[PDB]
Amino acid sequence: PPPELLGGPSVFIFPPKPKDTLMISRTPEVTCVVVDVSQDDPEVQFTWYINNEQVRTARPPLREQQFNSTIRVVSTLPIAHQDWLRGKEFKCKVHNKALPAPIEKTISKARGQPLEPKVYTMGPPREELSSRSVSLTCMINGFYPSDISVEWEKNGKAEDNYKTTPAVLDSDGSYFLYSKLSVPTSEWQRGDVFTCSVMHEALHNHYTQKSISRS
Amino acid sequence: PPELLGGPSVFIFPPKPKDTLMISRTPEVTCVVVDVSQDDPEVQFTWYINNEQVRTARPPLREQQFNSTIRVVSTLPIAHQDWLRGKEFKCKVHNKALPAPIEKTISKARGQPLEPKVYTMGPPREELSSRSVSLTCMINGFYPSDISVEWEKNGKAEDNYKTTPAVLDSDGSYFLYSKLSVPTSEWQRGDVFTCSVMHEALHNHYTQKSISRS
Ligand SMILES: *[C@@H]1O[C@H](CO)[C@@H](O[C@@H]2O[C@H](CO)[C@@H](O[C@@H]3O[C@H](CO[C@H]4O[C@H](CO)[C@@H](O)[C@H](O)[C@@H]4O[C@@H]4O[C@H](CO)[C@@H](O[C@@H]5O[C@H](CO)[C@H](O)[C@H](O)[C@H]5O)[C@H](O)[C@H]4NC(C)=O)[C@@H](O)[C@H](O[C@H]4O[C@H](CO)[C@@H](O)[C@H](O)[C@@H]4O[C@@H]4O[C@H](CO)[C@@H](O)[C@H](O)[C@H]4NC(C)=O)[C@@H]3O)[C@H](O)[C@H]2NC(C)=O)[C@H](O)[C@H]1NC(C)=O
Ligand SMILES: *[C@@H]1O[C@H](CO)[C@@H](O[C@@H]2O[C@H](CO)[C@@H](O[C@@H]3O[C@H](CO[C@H]4O[C@H](CO)[C@@H](O)[C@H](O)[C@@H]4O[C@@H]4O[C@H](CO)[C@@H](O[C@@H]5O[C@H](CO)[C@H](O)[C@H](O)[C@H]5O)[C@H](O)[C@H]4NC(C)=O)[C@@H](O)[C@H](O[C@H]4O[C@H](CO)[C@@H](O)[C@H](O)[C@@H]4O)[C@@H]3O)[C@H](O)[C@H]2NC(C)=O)[C@H](O)[C@H]1NC(C)=O
Repeated sequence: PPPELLGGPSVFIFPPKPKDTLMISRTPEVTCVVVDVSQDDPEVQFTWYINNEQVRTARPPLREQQFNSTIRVVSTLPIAHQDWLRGKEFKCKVHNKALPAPIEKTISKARGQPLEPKVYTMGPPREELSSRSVSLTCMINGFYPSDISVEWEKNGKAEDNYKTTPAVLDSDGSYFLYSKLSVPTSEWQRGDVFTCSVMHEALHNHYTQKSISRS
Repeated sequence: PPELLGGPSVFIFPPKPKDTLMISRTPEVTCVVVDVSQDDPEVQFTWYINNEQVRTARPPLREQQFNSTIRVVSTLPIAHQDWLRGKEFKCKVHNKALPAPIEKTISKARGQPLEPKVYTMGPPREELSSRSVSLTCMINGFYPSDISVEWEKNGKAEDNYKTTPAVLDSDGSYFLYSKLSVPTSEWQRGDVFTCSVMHEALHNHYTQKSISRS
C-alpha cells in the first residue's frame, strides 16, 4: 500500500559545506531536494536565483526511485565562494503538475559581522597518563557565524581518531566548540607534535593551526 | 498504520537527567501533540509503563499556537527507578480527526552504564592577557548519554558557563566539554572553581572536580 501523496511533493534546501566555501580549490554547492514526487506526475523543473536574479545550473536534476514508491529529485547549484560568504540569498523554485503552485525555498549564510575563532590546544590531564591512550583538546572560542571546519594532523599527515562537538552558542552571541584527538600514550610521551587546524571565514587566508607536544 | 495528512502529530520526550538522578526531584515523561484542529480540539491520553496502563494526575494542557493550530501537552510523573531500570513509557493519543490512535514510546538507552571520567583544565596561557579566561571540564567515557553538568565557586552556583551536547565517541561511549568563563583576576588570585557532574553510573550519582591556579 503506497503513499497517497494527497499534498503533493515537498522541497528542502541545503547549504554548502563550510570547507567547500572556504577553500578556493573546492566547488561549494547549494542543494534543492524534492521528495514525494508521484509516478503519475514525475516531471520536475527547477529555477534557481541569487538575490532574486535567475541563474543557470549546468547540472541536470538527479532522479531516484525510492523504497516508498516515490521519486526523489535533486538539483545542485555550484556557486561562487564569495556569493555565499558575502551573504547573498539563494532560492530554488520547484515546478510540478501535482503542485497547486510552485514551491520556493531560500537559504543564505547567517547574517552579522564574522568573528575570528581563537584556537587553543591543551595537553592530556595528568590523571590520564596512566592509560594506553590520552586526550588532546583543541578549544575554539568566539567565532561567528557557526560555519567552521576542524581537523587534526601529525607530521603533515591527517589524523583520523578525533571527534568534534557541535558548535555551541555562547553568552556573547559568538560560538565555541571543542575537538578531542585520542592518541596512544606512547606517541604523546615520546614527543610527537600534534596539530589542530581550523578553517573559518574570519581568519586570514581562512586558515589557522595550533600545535601541541609534551613539554 | 493509516496516516492522516495535515492531522495531529505526537512527540515524546525523556525526563531531565538531573530530575532522574536526584531523589528529591520528580522526573516526568512528556507527550506533545501538535497540529490539533479547532474543529476537533479534544485530545485524550492513555499512558503505559511496560504495557501496563497507568494514570497521570496531570490534566492535559491545551495551548493556542501562532500558526492557528492547537498544541496539547501531557505530563507523566514517573518513578526514578522505572526510568533507570529501562522500562518502556508509552503514550497513546486519541483524537476524533485521527483514523487510529497515535502511539509513541520512549525508554533509556540500553547497555551497561559507564561512569564519566571528569577532568578540569586551566586557561591557556594565551588568555591570561585578557579580562576573562576559560576553564574547561572534560567529561569522557560515559554511557548512556544522560548527564547533568554544573559549576560552582565555593558553594554557590556559577554563571557564565556553557556545555556542549554529548558526542558519541569511537568506542561507543559519550563525551562532552563544559566551559566556564571567569574574570582573570579571580583565576590569578587562586579562587577555586568546581565542575560537578551527575550521572547514573557514579557512586551516589554524583562526582565533582575542582580547578584553581595553585
Ligand atoms: C518517501 O521516502 C523519502 C526518502 O526517504 C522521504 O523523504 C524524506 O522526507 C522528509 C520529510 O517528509 C525529509 O525530512 C527533512 O529532512 C531534513 C534533513 O535531511 C537531510 O539529512 C537527512 C538525514 O538526517 C537525510 O536523510 C536527507 O537526505 C538530508 O541529507 C542532506 O542532504 C543535503 C543535500 O543533498 C546534503 O548537503 C549537500 O551535501 C553534498 C555532499 O553530498 C554537498 O556537500 C552539497 O554542497 C550539500 O548541499 C547534506 O549533506 C545532507 N545532510 C545529512 C545530515 O546527511 C530536515 O532538515 C528537515 O527538517 C526541517 O523541516 C521539518 C519539517 O518541515 C521541521 O520540522 C524541522 O524543524 C526542519 O526545519 C528546518 O530547520 C532549519 C533550521 O534547523 C530551518 O532553517 C529551515 O527553514 C527548516 N525547514 C523548513 C522550511 O521547515 C526535514 O525533516 C527528508 O529529508 C526526506 N529524506 C530524504 C532522503 O530526502 C519521504 O518522506 C517518504 N514519503 C513518504 C510519504 O513516506
Ligand atoms: C504549528 O506550531 C507548532 C508549535 O511550534 C509546531 O509544532 C512543532 O512541530 C515540529 C514538527 O512538525 C516539532 O519538531 C520536533 O521537535 C523535536 C524536539 O523538539 C524539542 O525541542 C524544540 C527546540 O528545538 C522545541 O521547540 C520543542 O518544544 C521540543 O522542546 C522540548 O520539549 C520537551 C517537552 O516539553 C522538553 O522536555 C523537558 O524535559 C523533560 C520532559 O519529560 C522534563 O519533564 C521537562 O519538564 C521538559 O521541559 C525538552 O527539554 C525540550 N527540548 C528543548 C531542546 O527545549 C525533535 O526531536 C523532532 O525531530 C524528530 O522527528 C523529526 C521528524 O519530524 C526527525 O527529523 C528527527 O530525526 C527526530 O526524530 C521534531 O522535529 C516541534 O517539536 C513542534 N514544536 C513545539 C513547540 O511543540 C507545528 O509544527 C506547527 N504546525 C505547522 C503546520 O506548521
